[PDB]
Amino acid sequence: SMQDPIADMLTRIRNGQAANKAAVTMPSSKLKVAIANVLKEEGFIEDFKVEGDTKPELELTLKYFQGKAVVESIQRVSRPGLRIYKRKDELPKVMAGLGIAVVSTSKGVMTDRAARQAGLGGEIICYVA
Amino acid sequence: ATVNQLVRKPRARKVAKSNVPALEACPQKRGVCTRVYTTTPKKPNSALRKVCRVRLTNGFEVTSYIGGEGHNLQEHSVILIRGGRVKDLPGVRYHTVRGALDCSGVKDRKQARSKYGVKRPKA
Amino acid sequence: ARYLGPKLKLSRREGTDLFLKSGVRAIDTKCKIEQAPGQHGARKPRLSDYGVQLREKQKVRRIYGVLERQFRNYYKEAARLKGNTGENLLALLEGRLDNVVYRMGFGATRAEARQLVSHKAIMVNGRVVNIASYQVSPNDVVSIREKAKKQSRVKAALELAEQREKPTWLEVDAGKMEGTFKRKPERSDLSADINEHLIVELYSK
Amino acid sequence: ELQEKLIAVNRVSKTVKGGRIFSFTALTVVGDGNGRVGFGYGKAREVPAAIQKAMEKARRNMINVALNNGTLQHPVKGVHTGSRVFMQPASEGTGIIAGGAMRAVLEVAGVHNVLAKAYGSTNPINVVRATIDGLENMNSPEMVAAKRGK
Amino acid sequence: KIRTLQGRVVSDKMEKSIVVAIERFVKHPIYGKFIKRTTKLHVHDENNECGIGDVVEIRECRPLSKTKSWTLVRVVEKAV
Amino acid sequence: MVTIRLARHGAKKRPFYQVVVADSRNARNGRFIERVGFFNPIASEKEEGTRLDLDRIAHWVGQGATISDRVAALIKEVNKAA
RNA sequence: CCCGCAGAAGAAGCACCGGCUAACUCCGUGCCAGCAGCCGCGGUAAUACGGAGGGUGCAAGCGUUAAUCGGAAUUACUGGGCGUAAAGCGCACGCAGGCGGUUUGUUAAGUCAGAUGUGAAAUCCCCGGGCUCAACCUGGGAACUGCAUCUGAUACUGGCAA
RNA sequence: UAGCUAGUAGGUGGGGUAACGGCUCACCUAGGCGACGAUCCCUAGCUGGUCUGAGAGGAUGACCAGCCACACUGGAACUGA
Repeated sequence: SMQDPIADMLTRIRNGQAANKAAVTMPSSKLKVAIANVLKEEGFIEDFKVEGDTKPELELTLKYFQGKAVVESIQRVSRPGLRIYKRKDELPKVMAGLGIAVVSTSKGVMTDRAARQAGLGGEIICYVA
Repeated sequence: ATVNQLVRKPRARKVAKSNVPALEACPQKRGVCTRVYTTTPKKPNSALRKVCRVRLTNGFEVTSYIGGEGHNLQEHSVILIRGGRVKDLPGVRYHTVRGALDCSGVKDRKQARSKYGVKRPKA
Repeated sequence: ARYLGPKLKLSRREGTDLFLKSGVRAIDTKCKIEQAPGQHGARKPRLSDYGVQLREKQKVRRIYGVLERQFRNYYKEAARLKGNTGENLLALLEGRLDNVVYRMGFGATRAEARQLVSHKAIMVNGRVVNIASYQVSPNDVVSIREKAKKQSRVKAALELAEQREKPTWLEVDAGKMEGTFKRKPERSDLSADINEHLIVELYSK
Repeated sequence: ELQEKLIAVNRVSKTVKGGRIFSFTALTVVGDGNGRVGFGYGKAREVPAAIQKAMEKARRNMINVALNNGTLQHPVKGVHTGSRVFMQPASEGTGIIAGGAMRAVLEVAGVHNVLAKAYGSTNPINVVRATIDGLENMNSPEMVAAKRGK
Repeated sequence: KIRTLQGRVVSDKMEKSIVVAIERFVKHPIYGKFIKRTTKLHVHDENNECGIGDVVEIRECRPLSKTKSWTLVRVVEKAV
Repeated sequence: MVTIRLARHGAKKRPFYQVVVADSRNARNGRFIERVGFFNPIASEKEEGTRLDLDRIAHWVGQGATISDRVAALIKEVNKAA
């Protein structure tokens, strides 16, 4: 059954980048809009738009720089089978800083740079490389 | 492989037991050499290989190769077995230390002299 | 614990002048350099990758007169120090007392400098140091004692100090026969042809 | 400034009508010493013809690598056939410390001081192919910032 | 304040005493998975008010029998 | 009895004594409550040779601790400053 | 520890040299004698056996043996696999277990941040100091990745209510 | 090696100890532990640490230091803080 909708979202974006898809729709939630706002903020997607009233639908307009795709490798880190909670010192950098890692901290859903600057660790959701 | 399956039952690599039950895993043992033989090797090789059969000090009766050209072993001749397989003979797992208790150094040898129990010739 | 053999043979296996017989005359002229390191020395080796790494380590040890456990300890110390491990390793080999006595022109070779150091003819900072591998700190004064001053060797050695290149990190002065190790030698200040990445990679396998 | 070096020569066989026929395969890598790495295979009946075909194929089919100062940028994993390969920039982690047949491509590639560890198969014909794939899909901070805006 | 624990009654039938299962939720040292893990405790109660299936807080005291170094403070959540 | 006493720790023919506070029936180089200074009888003729925390020593003598003859000699050496 | 005396005078072995693996020829032997960690050498011109010359590596040591970890991603948590190489239960139902769509409120158990107590000393690491240097000894720090308690944060997971 | 346990699990009262306590005894209740591995069997002193490892780990716990246990073998108490 669906047991990880975040990894489902990242799957939608990997398979949309891999199929030269212009835009990606999915069911929407607060955590997916938080992550999507981080991705737009860090420049991996072009835009997002949440529509619907009773059944919201998140839509990510994807990016393609050259013919190549911008989101090179998006991975889900803290899956439901095994959750990964890092401190502010254990908090990893991806592609030696060239690629953010979306961590859910108590202050909100941030990146690794932003939460290492904020001085607080948390639950590391996904590597975007 | 699923992490739940490893919590239920962890990984386990086997023990990989010893080639040489020289017991306690001691570097050498001593034995009495119950008899002395020559034995024909396995198929691609042919020779007569000089091999003793030894009652060790820990009880085990093991057969043991005798290195070098010519020995002086005969049936009681307390030797010092070493450890090391001769692959060409089926079932010898050990060697005798030449230049040890009742096993003289190899006669007229000049190179690789330490591993055959031979002293330096005075010159 | 040191080599004690044919020196120019070691300089002939490496293919390069290792400065092992600096002494009186000029460039070798009786070495048959390059030609035959043994009986089959006329053969080109077609050397391996292990052979080039090994042969680089042997070049450096046979220059500075160090054996393997001592060299290996220099590699461990150069590894743990902050910075560049090749450059740190040459900085540890260049701070050796017998080397600093060689660089100042007090000995003709590094073995003669090692015998000056060994035979209590050398003080550092006004204290006699008997040890070939004493590690000379920066801003030190290393000199010859009153015994073994004005002995022939050192004079002749200073005579052949002017034929060489006068290292930048020293105060060579031969009037008083005292020297000042001022700073650590930069990598660009020494020899230019030893490949220390090969010996880093040799010990890191 | 071409900096060519051969990795592996082998004797392959064919088994015709009357006995066998033995051919030799080279495998070389050239590179300038600042990006610009190529490999070539080349096979012929004698060894110098094999290496010459290998060099001649390797001088063309040469790929750009976005080096750092003297080294890689981020840790990169390249895979080819059965041969999985890791690399780590080792920001002046002195000396090229790579496996055989990876030391050579990283040596003429112009990189100086990375850390490697090949996994899986370590056939030399596929461990390069897994270093270039690898160094090819390693991108620089002026390329990532080009992609994602800033 | 005092250090106390919470747990549920696992069985009831003993003469002015009870036994309480505690659920600590601990990460596996090798595998990094948060795993439930119990701790059954023989707990004292004067006049045995708590029955089976309850939830009760519990503090540590002096020994009162063999094992039994624990005594309740507050019975909550008895709902059948 | 707790004793402020020396405990030999240097090499052979080169002792370095660490002054500790031990239960007196322990071994010399054994179990101590706290170490409180040191005493090097050589060290060189440089700067110290001996430093020794007088506040903690005064604490333990306030508790009832005894002091061996060397530690008393060292406190009589480092009196307040010298 | 310092000074003086006499004279190079008292002071170099061990393994290896077919590939892996740095370092090659001659002679003796001829499926023998024997070697060998694996591949394997030896049945007449053996760079693999035994000797010599030569060289290579280490050096007051050097080899062999035993044992451990590494290499071994060949138990894979980091970090593997399962159509045909070993590997999908013959197929289902289902308890305990593991996991669980979406919104709001509360809690704050997990999680995170800070503080305090503790985590003995030595050892490892860093910056210094003393033995002529080094090993060694030593000063100060870092570390001891932990546990407990208190103070907070509430995004995610859990509890509770809708 | 899937069942183990009758002072066994708990209670009341008496005794006992420096001190709580089935520690012990009388009576009452019929519990307690166990697949989160009891019980049985083989092995083993434990730790700070040591060796290896890039690390996570793996092996080990000689010297040095902390704790425990033993003092020919089996048992017992006496003196004493």
